[PDB]
Amino acid sequence: VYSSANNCTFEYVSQPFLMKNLREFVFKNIDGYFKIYSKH
Amino acid sequence: YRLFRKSNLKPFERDISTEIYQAGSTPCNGVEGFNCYFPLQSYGFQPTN
Repeated sequence: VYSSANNCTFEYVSQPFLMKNLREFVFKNIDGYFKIYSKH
Repeated sequence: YRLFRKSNLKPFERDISTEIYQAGSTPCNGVEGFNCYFPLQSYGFQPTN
């Protein structure tokens, strides 16, 4: 997946960590805003 | 500034590309001159303006 990228604009790195269940998300791109929901 | 790109965009959205827009009569996919045109145009900002 990590491949030949280009002129990157946005970049955020979360704090590093180390790693029967449900994991349901929601993606919403409205007026240029990306909204994420989740529940476990 | 984007020389021309189809129609109205949605609020707060950008336009960066090298797509040679064929806004002119024919659907040319060249560089410039007629029909096939560069998508971006630069302002003539001079102190004499």
